[PDB]
Amino acid sequence: YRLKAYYREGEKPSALRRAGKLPGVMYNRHLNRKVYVDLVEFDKVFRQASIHHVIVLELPDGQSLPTLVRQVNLDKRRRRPEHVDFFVLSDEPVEMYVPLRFVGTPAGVRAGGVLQEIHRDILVKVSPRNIPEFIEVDVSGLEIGDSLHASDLKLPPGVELAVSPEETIAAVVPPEDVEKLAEEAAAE
Amino acid sequence: TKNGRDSQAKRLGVKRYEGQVVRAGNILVRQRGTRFKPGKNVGMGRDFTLFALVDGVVEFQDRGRLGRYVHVRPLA
Amino acid sequence: MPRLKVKLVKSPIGYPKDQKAALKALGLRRLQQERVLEDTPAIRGNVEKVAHLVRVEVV
Amino acid sequence: KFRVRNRIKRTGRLRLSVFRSLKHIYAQIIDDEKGVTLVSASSLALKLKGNKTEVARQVGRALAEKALALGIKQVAFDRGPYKYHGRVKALAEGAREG
Amino acid sequence: RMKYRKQQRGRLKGATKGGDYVAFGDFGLVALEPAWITAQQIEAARVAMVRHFRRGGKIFIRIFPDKPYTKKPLEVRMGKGKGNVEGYVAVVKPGRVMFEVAGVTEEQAMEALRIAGHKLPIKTKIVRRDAYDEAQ
RNA sequence: UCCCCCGUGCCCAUAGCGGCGUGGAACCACCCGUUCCCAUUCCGAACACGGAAGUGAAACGCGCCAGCGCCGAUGGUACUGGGCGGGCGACCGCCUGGGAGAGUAGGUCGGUGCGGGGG
RNA sequence: AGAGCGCAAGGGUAGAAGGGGGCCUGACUGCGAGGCCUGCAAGCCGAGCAGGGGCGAAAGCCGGGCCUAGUGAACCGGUGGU
RNA sequence: UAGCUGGUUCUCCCCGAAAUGACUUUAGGGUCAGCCUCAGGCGCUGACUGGGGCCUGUAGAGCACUGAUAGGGCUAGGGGGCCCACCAGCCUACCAAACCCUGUCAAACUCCGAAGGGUCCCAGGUGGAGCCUGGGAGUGAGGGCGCGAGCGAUAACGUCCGCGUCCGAGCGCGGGAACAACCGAGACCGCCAGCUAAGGCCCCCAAGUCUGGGCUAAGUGGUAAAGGAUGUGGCGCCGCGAAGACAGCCAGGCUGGUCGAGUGGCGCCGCGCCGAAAAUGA
Ligand SMILES: [Mg+2]
Ligand SMILES: [Mg+2]
Ligand SMILES: [Mg+2]
Ligand SMILES: [Mg+2]
Ligand SMILES: [Mg+2]
Ligand SMILES: [Mg+2]
Ligand SMILES: [Mg+2]
Ligand SMILES: [Mg+2]
Ligand SMILES: [Mg+2]
Ligand SMILES: [Mg+2]
Ligand SMILES: [Mg+2]
Ligand SMILES: [Mg+2]
Ligand SMILES: [Mg+2]
Ligand SMILES: [Mg+2]
Ligand SMILES: [Mg+2]
Ligand SMILES: [Mg+2]
Ligand SMILES: [Mg+2]
Ligand SMILES: [Mg+2]
Ligand SMILES: [Mg+2]
Ligand SMILES: [Mg+2]
Ligand SMILES: [Mg+2]
Ligand SMILES: [Mg+2]
Ligand SMILES: [Mg+2]
Ligand SMILES: [Mg+2]
Ligand SMILES: [Mg+2]
Ligand SMILES: [Mg+2]
Ligand SMILES: [Mg+2]
Ligand SMILES: [Mg+2]
Ligand SMILES: [Mg+2]
Ligand SMILES: [Mg+2]
Ligand SMILES: [Mg+2]
Ligand SMILES: [Mg+2]
Ligand SMILES: [Mg+2]
Ligand SMILES: [Mg+2]
Ligand SMILES: [Mg+2]
Ligand SMILES: [Mg+2]
Ligand SMILES: [Mg+2]
Ligand SMILES: [Mg+2]
Ligand SMILES: [Mg+2]
Ligand SMILES: [Mg+2]
Ligand SMILES: [Mg+2]
Ligand SMILES: [Mg+2]
Ligand SMILES: [Mg+2]
Ligand SMILES: [Mg+2]
Ligand SMILES: [Mg+2]
Ligand SMILES: [Mg+2]
Ligand SMILES: [Mg+2]
Ligand SMILES: [Mg+2]
Ligand SMILES: [Mg+2]
Ligand SMILES: [Mg+2]
Ligand SMILES: [Mg+2]
Ligand SMILES: [Mg+2]
Ligand SMILES: [Mg+2]
Ligand SMILES: [Mg+2]
Ligand SMILES: [Mg+2]
Ligand SMILES: [Mg+2]
Ligand SMILES: [Mg+2]
Ligand SMILES: [Mg+2]
Ligand SMILES: [Mg+2]
Ligand SMILES: [Mg+2]
Ligand SMILES: [Mg+2]
Ligand SMILES: [Mg+2]
Ligand SMILES: [Mg+2]
Ligand SMILES: [Mg+2]
Ligand SMILES: [Mg+2]
Ligand SMILES: [Mg+2]
Ligand SMILES: [Mg+2]
Ligand SMILES: [Mg+2]
Ligand SMILES: [Mg+2]
Ligand SMILES: [Mg+2]
Ligand SMILES: [Mg+2]
Ligand SMILES: [Mg+2]
Ligand SMILES: [Mg+2]
Ligand SMILES: [Mg+2]
Ligand SMILES: [Mg+2]
Ligand SMILES: [Mg+2]
Ligand SMILES: [Mg+2]
Ligand SMILES: [Mg+2]
Ligand SMILES: [Mg+2]
Ligand SMILES: [Mg+2]
Ligand SMILES: [Mg+2]
Ligand SMILES: [Mg+2]
Ligand SMILES: [Mg+2]
Ligand SMILES: [Mg+2]
Ligand SMILES: [Mg+2]
Ligand SMILES: [Mg+2]
Ligand SMILES: [Mg+2]
Ligand SMILES: [Mg+2]
Ligand SMILES: [Mg+2]
Ligand SMILES: [Mg+2]
Ligand SMILES: [Mg+2]
Ligand SMILES: [Mg+2]
Ligand SMILES: [Mg+2]
Ligand SMILES: [Mg+2]
Ligand SMILES: [Mg+2]
Ligand SMILES: [Mg+2]
Ligand SMILES: [Mg+2]
Ligand SMILES: [Mg+2]
Ligand SMILES: [Mg+2]
Ligand SMILES: [Mg+2]
Ligand SMILES: [Mg+2]
Ligand SMILES: [Mg+2]
Ligand SMILES: [Mg+2]
Ligand SMILES: [Mg+2]
Ligand SMILES: [Mg+2]
Ligand SMILES: [Mg+2]
Ligand SMILES: [Mg+2]
Ligand SMILES: [Mg+2]
Ligand SMILES: [Mg+2]
Ligand SMILES: [Mg+2]
Ligand SMILES: [Mg+2]
Ligand SMILES: [Mg+2]
Ligand SMILES: [Mg+2]
Ligand SMILES: [Mg+2]
Ligand SMILES: [Mg+2]
Ligand SMILES: [Mg+2]
Repeated sequence: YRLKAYYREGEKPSALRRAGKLPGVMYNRHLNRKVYVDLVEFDKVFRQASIHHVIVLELPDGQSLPTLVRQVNLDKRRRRPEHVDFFVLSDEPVEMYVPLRFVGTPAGVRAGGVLQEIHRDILVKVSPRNIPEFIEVDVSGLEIGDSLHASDLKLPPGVELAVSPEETIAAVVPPEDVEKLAEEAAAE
Repeated sequence: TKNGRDSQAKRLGVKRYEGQVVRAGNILVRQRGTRFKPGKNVGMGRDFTLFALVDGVVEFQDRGRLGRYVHVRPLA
Repeated sequence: MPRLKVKLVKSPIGYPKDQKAALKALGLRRLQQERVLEDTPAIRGNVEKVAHLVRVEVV
Repeated sequence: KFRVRNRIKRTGRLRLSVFRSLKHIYAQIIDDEKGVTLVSASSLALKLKGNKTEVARQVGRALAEKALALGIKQVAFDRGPYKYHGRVKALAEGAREG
Repeated sequence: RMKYRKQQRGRLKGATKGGDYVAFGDFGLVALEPAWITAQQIEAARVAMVRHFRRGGKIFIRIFPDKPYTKKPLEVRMGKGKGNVEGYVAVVKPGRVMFEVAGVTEEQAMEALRIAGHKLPIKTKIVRRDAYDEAQ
């Protein structure tokens, strides 16, 4: 995706926001620069963009940088973005949370169950060229009381799990209506 | 109830500070344990009280693993 | 250390002890009183802490 | 282990670091609060023959000659993780015998 | 629980740490105002939640009451309150996420959470999900 | 002056944990022995003494790797000396000076005195 | 270092204040530069000096216990001494 | 006798407190300290401020320790279903220790840590500043307000400490309708002079029925909540629409015709409506 960025220098960080610009900063192993996108733009952009796909930032310098949001400072007191990090990539491999499309109708939901889903995304070491829109999750044979771990992931070529080789991914928990309400109210 | 109780304050802690002229024997710092260690021209008593052994100026020296020391640099 | 004309305009009645002491240091008696002083780092610090009481002038 | 070393450090000046090898026996007069050796009378790695004990006595006398020349006399010995009894014993033994 | 008897009152300052981000489930419930949320208030909400949608998915309660609520027996001034009358409460500051549902429709959640709102003392809002996390 | 060692003090985990490699001429260790000085609540494991030969396996010294540990910006907050505004109130907001913690980028298998032995 | 440090809690601590042996009784007398604390009284720390002594080859440590509680002005009277 | 109550007589001038701490058969009383004053000394030393160094564990934040904790994984133990005592074996949408992950909490938790405060040095600072000795006191019920905590019910013109303040003693002046402590301001005397302060400038009532740009139809303003509603204005987004949409009218059970320009749902901001019942006249 594209995004119209600008250079920052002395503009009052707070007074800036009132205008309509979201503070932010781009940087990498060699770079560091005060920037500031636009709220409305960044919003609709980052809505889908999030932090799985890359976004090139067009500075007035005509420079097209292959950045991605390494971190965002969400403002407490009614959610809203305060500030934005921008990690500039190159060619050396870089870790990052890649999406995960859980696909299938697990045995769990059949016997009336719940779509549990731990890591809705997973960090993985990977070359900048590799931009997997997502990763297939073969969740289907999963029955109630069962779970799926990292050591059981389908990894695309040229990628590795930069996590723990045992971490969970999803599960299948029960409902919780009448049986629990009547029983719990007395057994407690 | 059964609570209203407390031993009166002991008023410990740093008594003298760095860059302060001191006579011979002035209690430099009273302390609970070894929150501060002795050092150059600085002795200590049963209660871990740090006190000058010479005349001069106090100085504090942090040393990570070793701990915090306090000494007096003599001069006249 | 150019001249600093300082005029007292807000009565210190109600402000902290230290603040009154500041005006005494600068030598400010009554309201609307004129007083030109050097611009030393010390004289500044005081005139700063009473800035909401006085109107400074660079002379 | 080096409790002893710490004890003497705060004692005063002119430490006597007696490090001995399985066949050698060096000895340095290190003054702390600056870290500088004065009289460094080595043993096997110096000149002396081969007889640990009797070699120790002489190397001690070696310090003595070099020391009294520099106007030193504070016998601030350094047991250095060693039991005073044998080799190390002779060191300061001869060193203090002259 | 388990720990020990009585605790200070304390004041509810800024809505700082009181507040987070939908960390589980699809939809969530967020506090707009500070307050002590009672154990009965939580239970009241939880039950009203599930009871709304029978055999529902999963309901996450991220807040948790550990503050003992002190209270005197209608007399005067001898010692500290016996307390415990209302049991316990949770220091809920504005922005905090009390409840969040999962494994269910958007209508069921939008209604259920709306319901579990009235069960609470505070004026509240319902957040969807977005994508606001912390990654790259 | 330069390089490898041995003794030792400073900085206080960017010195460390773990993995792989290397050094025995010198130096150090392990090692041979337990009659003498000396020793283990039992043992020459440890302290100790006298010393061929063998070894660098263990230990230590020197290198390289970052998986753990550690260090860790910048930007933006939270908080807040001093000043002040709104609302009926639980509280919220601005001006001026100060500004974290956490998290991201990132760094890291050490700098360094003085004496001594060796080419 | 999450143990131990007689006992509450805390600060401190293995580079010992902790566990174990060997010799010993400084759980000495006569004092006290200078300080902490403090309304008064009281409480607290103490280098160093002289005497005679203990442990260590020695530099040196010892005027009770890791430290912060374990207590009572004056009066009246008891016992032993100059 | 009265550690109690009452009363204590001429003027002018200068300065001007306290309602705290310690002990008290002390608690509405004392003694010492603190704060006022006067005489004699000392002389830049004072409050406050600048630079410098040292000390510190709050706010915040954090989970490394002490403990709390929701979900999940992995996993010992226990309960139950199959089998038989050759005791073990298998399962387990049951409770769950330790461990890991996700996510949190704590005055009496802290790996970490502000602002700030404390102190010494050098410097500015001549002030009803400062220090040494001494004479004379009063005071030792305090109260509002702001801020930081406890107690309380995150009640009280409540209570109890801390920093500051004003009343006290400034019920002297201006404002606030009136009103110790809220806003302005520190009254030596006089004046039929002038500039202001807070607050105000339609009449009572001094000064603008002043200028310009929006909003509000409730007398809101003229001071009440959860929660409710096609109130009104302004901003952004999603679904259908000149290949004919929403609405109504004809027919069949979304589709067609007719007309013909927008229509339906969500979110945010400003002002406003409901919720809104008490006793002498508003
Ligand atoms: Mg995709
Ligand atoms: Mg199963
Ligand atoms: Mg399972
Ligand atoms: Mg599995
Ligand atoms: Mg108390
Ligand atoms: Mg105390
Ligand atoms: Mg002593
Ligand atoms: Mg002791
Ligand atoms: Mg005022
Ligand atoms: Mg000050
Ligand atoms: Mg040095
Ligand atoms: Mg308990
Ligand atoms: Mg209890
Ligand atoms: Mg409580
Ligand atoms: Mg939130
Ligand atoms: Mg009563
Ligand atoms: Mg509600
Ligand atoms: Mg070489
Ligand atoms: Mg080899
Ligand atoms: Mg053999
Ligand atoms: Mg034998
Ligand atoms: Mg024999
Ligand atoms: Mg043994
Ligand atoms: Mg042997
Ligand atoms: Mg090998
Ligand atoms: Mg090696
Ligand atoms: Mg690393
Ligand atoms: Mg770290
Ligand atoms: Mg460090
Ligand atoms: Mg950092
Ligand atoms: Mg910063
Ligand atoms: Mg200041
Ligand atoms: Mg303030
Ligand atoms: Mg600033
Ligand atoms: Mg910092
Ligand atoms: Mg940081
Ligand atoms: Mg960290
Ligand atoms: Mg390096
Ligand atoms: Mg280096
Ligand atoms: Mg070195
Ligand atoms: Mg060098
Ligand atoms: Mg050569
Ligand atoms: Mg050669
Ligand atoms: Mg301990
Ligand atoms: Mg001892
Ligand atoms: Mg032991
Ligand atoms: Mg013992
Ligand atoms: Mg003993
Ligand atoms: Mg004295
Ligand atoms: Mg006294
Ligand atoms: Mg005592
Ligand atoms: Mg004699
Ligand atoms: Mg002693
Ligand atoms: Mg004791
Ligand atoms: Mg002992
Ligand atoms: Mg103490
Ligand atoms: Mg009597
Ligand atoms: Mg006067
Ligand atoms: Mg007392
Ligand atoms: Mg009294
Ligand atoms: Mg009473
Ligand atoms: Mg009385
Ligand atoms: Mg008095
Ligand atoms: Mg002074
Ligand atoms: Mg001063
Ligand atoms: Mg200063
Ligand atoms: Mg300094
Ligand atoms: Mg504070
Ligand atoms: Mg705290
Ligand atoms: Mg806190
Ligand atoms: Mg832990
Ligand atoms: Mg469960
Ligand atoms: Mg479970
Ligand atoms: Mg396990
Ligand atoms: Mg069983
Ligand atoms: Mg059964
Ligand atoms: Mg059988
Ligand atoms: Mg069985
Ligand atoms: Mg089952
Ligand atoms: Mg379960
Ligand atoms: Mg976490
Ligand atoms: Mg830090
Ligand atoms: Mg600091
Ligand atoms: Mg400061
Ligand atoms: Mg500071
Ligand atoms: Mg200061
Ligand atoms: Mg004068
Ligand atoms: Mg006066
Ligand atoms: Mg005065
Ligand atoms: Mg006087
Ligand atoms: Mg007097
Ligand atoms: Mg009071
Ligand atoms: Mg007050
Ligand atoms: Mg309440
Ligand atoms: Mg309260
Ligand atoms: Mg209430
Ligand atoms: Mg009182
Ligand atoms: Mg006054
Ligand atoms: Mg006054
Ligand atoms: Mg009046
Ligand atoms: Mg008035
Ligand atoms: Mg009054
Ligand atoms: Mg008044
Ligand atoms: Mg005002
Ligand atoms: Mg006055
Ligand atoms: Mg004017
Ligand atoms: Mg007007
Ligand atoms: Mg008009
Ligand atoms: Mg209303
Ligand atoms: Mg309302
Ligand atoms: Mg209705
Ligand atoms: Mg209704
Ligand atoms: Mg209108
Ligand atoms: Mg509206
Ligand atoms: Mg139509
Ligand atoms: Mg009505």
